[PDB]
Amino acid sequence: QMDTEEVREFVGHLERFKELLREEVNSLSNHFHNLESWRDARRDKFSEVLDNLKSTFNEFDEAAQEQIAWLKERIRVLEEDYLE
Amino acid sequence: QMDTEEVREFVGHLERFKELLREEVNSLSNHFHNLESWRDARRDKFSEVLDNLKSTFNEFDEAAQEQIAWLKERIRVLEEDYLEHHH
Repeated sequence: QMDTEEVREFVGHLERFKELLREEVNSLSNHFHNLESWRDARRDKFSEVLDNLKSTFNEFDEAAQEQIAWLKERIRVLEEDYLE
Repeated sequence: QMDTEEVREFVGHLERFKELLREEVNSLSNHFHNLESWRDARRDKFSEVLDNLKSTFNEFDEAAQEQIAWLKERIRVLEEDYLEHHH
């Protein structure tokens, strides 16, 4: 008894969120790796912070994709049931 | 040793990223909490996943905030040292 249009828009949001953040963290990571003139203990510490963010992203990407997969199928089931 | 323009441009990117991350997670969370019709154990689980995502992003935000401040101040100090070396 979900409102499947309501849920469809959230699914789309979650997909775009994952896509955008992947591209933005990849861009930031590439820039950081290319940054030649910052080399000290604080740079090393920040490298770990960025590693942790990537790990966090991956964990969330997995959790989100599993919800997306389920929600898209549930929307189909419910809409089919509603029409039939 | 820093090329201050190279570092400044990284700082700018980090600042933009930090602010995008905050805005995007808030938008996602607010949308999720505005959903009226998804109510089940999967929703409950995802609510905690989202709360924890925000928590982790807040950790990153503070770490990024402090790195930005340190780098900006280091640039200032290095620029003033350069000027002093010519005094």
